[PDB]
Amino acid sequence: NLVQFSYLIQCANHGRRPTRHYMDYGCYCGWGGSGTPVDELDRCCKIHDDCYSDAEKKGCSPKMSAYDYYCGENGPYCRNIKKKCLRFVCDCDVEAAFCFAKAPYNNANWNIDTKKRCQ
Repeated sequence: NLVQFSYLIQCANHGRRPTRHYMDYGCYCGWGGSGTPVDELDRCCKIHDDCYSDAEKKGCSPKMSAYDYYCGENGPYCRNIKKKCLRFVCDCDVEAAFCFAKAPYNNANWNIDTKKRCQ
């Protein structure tokens, strides 16, 4: 689920940025599919939204999947092997968490008018 995603985000970035900062960024962060990914960070969010879609096609509800992870000192990692839907959804969230951290944050691309900018 999303509480765990927020935890995987803070682990991969190490406190430097709030999860709130990522939920209304560009055209795709916040899950509204629209236009072109404006940024590197915005492509992380499109890929993540798309990841969660394959998940739902395999029977995995991203919302209802409470998986198992461990936050190490280099960032998060998934511990599921057998419970296959929990590991798939964990991978969507872990790879997005690391993407968000390694990606540059344009403060100018946070909260853009998506009606205009994301067509």
